[PDB]
Amino acid sequence: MKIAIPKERRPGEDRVAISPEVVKKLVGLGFEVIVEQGAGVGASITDDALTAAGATIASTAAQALSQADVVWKVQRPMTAEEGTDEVALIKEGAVLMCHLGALTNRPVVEALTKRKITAYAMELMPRISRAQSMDILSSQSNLAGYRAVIDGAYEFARAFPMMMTAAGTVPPARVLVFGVGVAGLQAIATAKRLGAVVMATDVRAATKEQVESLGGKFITVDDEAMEFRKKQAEAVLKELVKTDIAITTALIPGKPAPVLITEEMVTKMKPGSVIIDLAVEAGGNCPLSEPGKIVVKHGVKIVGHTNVPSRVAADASPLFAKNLLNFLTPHVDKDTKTLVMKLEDETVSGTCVTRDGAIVHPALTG
Amino acid sequence: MKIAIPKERRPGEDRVAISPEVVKKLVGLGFEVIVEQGAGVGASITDDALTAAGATIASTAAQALSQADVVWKVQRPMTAEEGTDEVALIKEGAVLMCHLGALTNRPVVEALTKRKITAYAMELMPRISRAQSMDILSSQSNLAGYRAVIDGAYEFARAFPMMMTAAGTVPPARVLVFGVGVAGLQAIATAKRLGAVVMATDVRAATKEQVESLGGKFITVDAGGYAKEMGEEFRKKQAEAVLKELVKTDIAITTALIPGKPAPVLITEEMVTKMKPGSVIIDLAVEAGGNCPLSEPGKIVVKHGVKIVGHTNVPSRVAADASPLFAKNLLNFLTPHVDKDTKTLVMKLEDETVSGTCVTRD
Amino acid sequence: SVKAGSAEDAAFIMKNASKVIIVPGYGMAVAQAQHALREMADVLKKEGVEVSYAIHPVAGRMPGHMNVLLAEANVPYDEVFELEEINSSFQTADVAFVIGANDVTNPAAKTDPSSPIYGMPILDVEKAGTVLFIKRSMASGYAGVENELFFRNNTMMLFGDAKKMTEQIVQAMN
Ligand SMILES: NC(=O)c1ccc[n+]([C@@H]2O[C@H](COP(=O)([O-])OP(=O)(O)OC[C@H]3O[C@@H](n4cnc5c(N)ncnc54)[C@H](OP(=O)(O)O)[C@@H]3O)[C@@H](O)[C@H]2O)c1
Ligand SMILES: NC(=O)c1ccc[n+]([C@@H]2O[C@H](COP(=O)([O-])OP(=O)(O)OC[C@H]3O[C@@H](n4cnc5c(N)ncnc54)[C@H](O)[C@@H]3O)[C@@H](O)[C@H]2O)c1
Repeated sequence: MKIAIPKERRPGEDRVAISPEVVKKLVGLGFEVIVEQGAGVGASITDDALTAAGATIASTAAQALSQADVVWKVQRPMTAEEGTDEVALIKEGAVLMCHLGALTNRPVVEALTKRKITAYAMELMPRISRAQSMDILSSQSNLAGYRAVIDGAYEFARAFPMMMTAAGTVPPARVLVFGVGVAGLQAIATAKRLGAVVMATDVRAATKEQVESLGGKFITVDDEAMEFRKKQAEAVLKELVKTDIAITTALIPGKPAPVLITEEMVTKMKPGSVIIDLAVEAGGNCPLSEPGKIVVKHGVKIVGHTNVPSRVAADASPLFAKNLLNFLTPHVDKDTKTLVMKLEDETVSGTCVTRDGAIVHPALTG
Repeated sequence: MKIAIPKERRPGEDRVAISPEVVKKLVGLGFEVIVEQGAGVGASITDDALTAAGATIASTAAQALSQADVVWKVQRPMTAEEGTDEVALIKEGAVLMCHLGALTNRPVVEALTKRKITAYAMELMPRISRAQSMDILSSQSNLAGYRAVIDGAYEFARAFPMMMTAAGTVPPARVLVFGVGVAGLQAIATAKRLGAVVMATDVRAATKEQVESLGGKFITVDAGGYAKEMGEEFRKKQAEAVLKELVKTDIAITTALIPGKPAPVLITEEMVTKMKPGSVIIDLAVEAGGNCPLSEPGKIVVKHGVKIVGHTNVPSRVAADASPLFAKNLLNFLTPHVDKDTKTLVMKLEDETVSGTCVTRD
Repeated sequence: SVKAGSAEDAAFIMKNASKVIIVPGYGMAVAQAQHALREMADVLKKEGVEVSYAIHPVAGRMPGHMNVLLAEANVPYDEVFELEEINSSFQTADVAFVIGANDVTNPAAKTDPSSPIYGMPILDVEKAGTVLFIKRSMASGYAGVENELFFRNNTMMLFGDAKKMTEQIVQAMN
């Protein structure tokens, strides 16, 4: 049938739910790809290469979504209550795939329900081996972990790699990563290859091996040797005091970001240092960070860019488009141009929020 | 015999001609070191750290050079004509060392001359080898190369390293470095570290092996320490075998330069206009005309789907490391002339380290 | 019920092979054996042997995990291949040196629709002449499920640490 990709209207969002490679696969699956013009400009995907792939181009958002049976985008559509009614543009009875942020945005879920749209919130994807090719949570977080180091390098006034020169030697930059999820792992990797002396810490003990598997050095109060062991934060502080760049990636679904660096701590740090808070959009792991800006107090540049993945939209996007496609492909079929989502498929039952006028997903008080 | 280090005033300069390691070593030579308070802020060098090193701190820049027998500075002093005559503070009859930018700033050379001040332009240093440890060009341009790959990476909307993932493969950024000199080699190194696929070209022959042992692949085109023009017939032959890779390039770092002349054109519009959309060009020769016309000092320029970066005073973007290094370059130049306890600078004169460096010595 | 092997063995198996493709995994990284592997390879292709790398998309514990490590050790990009553009080469391969891998090769992905690792594409190490697993023990991998490929005709169990075990295998191969 017809599938369409619009441009991302939310401010500071250069990603796009499509890519040349994916157009061609969609076409191949019997689809009629349509994408709003200039929807991939910020991701370096031109309407030229987008058509050259098998996709038609539409003049406006309204025109692209117009009569599409399936629609893809990265961030949840904007509601009327927000200034722009994109959900209104989606055809009644259509299918929508994107990062809805459903369990945290009851309004959009409802907005969609009115129009009898069927929405699959990609972020709710089940964690199950055969779906890792469908996980947008890790594909994006991974690039953000990479980005933190790059942003950190950028704001730091010294080189990362140690350098012995004729004029003398300059020591390596020292990095400290809080939170060893995907973002933090790629962070350690990126910092180390650049040449930094990387340290890492994370409340989940199983972390030590992971960290070491990248060349890191897990921080542990091993006076002991794997009452209130709460003075673990003293081993950390010991390292944070020698740190140049500190990258904090601790995040909890549906709850505020857990403070990982007290201001009381940013004080004990050395001038010139920088803290990258990838948790800023959720309160931050560091209470001094402010959504969208680089604040400086006690001599530390506490960086807090929002939508980090978008800062790598050229790669972020095609990955994201592959996630969408891998999720969809198993349901397209003969009928030789119809898609059916077997409710038995866990991938479909845990991702679906509302279907033909009725919020279905359990967690959504209905 | 006092020697002092003021605080750099020119806009954007965060470097300082001093560091603890060097203050302790200057004290050892017999000088009392005086540093303007806050002079080390940009280079993260603290006052307390300069104190514990043995240096003395001055309340004002005015009070700093006020008795200093020898003055160390990063950039050339500001004449009254520029905003606030600094040459007016330097205790007349003293010696001033720094990146005076002699050859292209006669107005400062004459201002120091009326003050009967003796200055040494550190960029004029001979290309002789026993001078590596005195070359402010190399020490600074080395950090510039590193900073290029970084700035390049910051402006690039993709990631450098190749990564096979559950969502497909993110291909390796392809980098091309124009001018495999000191800054070029560092850029190549730093680019490779991040996981890029590096390409390099230079007119000099030796260059080709250095590129191969760093991991790069040389693009074979077709002098007392550098190169001279090649002529329009060469430039053409170049852009010919270059363009072939230039289209697949993601980041292109140009660093070519030519003694007392304008930077050689390496990437013309006809060419930028043939690069993949989203590409980035880092022009390290921009303060000397750039190797790509489109570049403009102190600003990033987007045109033809390409981002032509061109910051100014790149070395200051790495201030904290550049400082210690610049500072030591000074110490290595000066030390061979401080006579065996006599508290006096007897600049050897016959020494080519002093001859081709001193512009004014009233 | 499982055949075991030693450094000298593996050394022999691989030394007399035409095509050998490596299969790095989370194990290869826990032991930081990038270089030891990069060696066994260049002195394998020194004899004349045919060497390649089979990087499976979710190998290790993060996207690009084997990629960063191989890169640190300088393994040429053109020797590293993604699961898809290479799964067809195991059929015509003498040995599949699975250094650190496990869940990534487990055939229960194509079979036992009862498994946790069900549905996830995998490299065809079983379709290779002879398998050469490496691991400190008989524990499972991330998934926590025995890899039946573990014990069958051409599957070896060179128990031990990947860096040491690869370091020795290099040694007895001069
Ligand atoms: N790629 C990602 O980002 C990601 C993320 C989350 C989960 N996963 C999952 O993790 C798996 C990764 O594939 P894999 O092949 O690497 O599987 P594993 O992770 O299942 O395999 C681990 C292998 O390493 C061994 N090992 C541990 N320490 C070792 C050492 N020092 N020396 C030698 N071997 C050692 C283990 O057994 P011994 O202890 O007996 O040595 C085992 O053979 C997939 O199942 C995937 O679902 C991947
Ligand atoms: N005293 C010392 O020890 C000393 C001091 C400075 C430089 N050097 C030596 O001089 C060489 C270079 O120094 P540099 O980096 O400061 O020089 P530089 O910064 O002036 O040169 C940059 C690069 O531009 C290249 N270039 C110029 N025009 C070109 C064109 N049309 N096409 C391609 N490449 C072009 C040059 O050959 C050079 O490699 C190095 O080999 C270095 O060692 C030695």
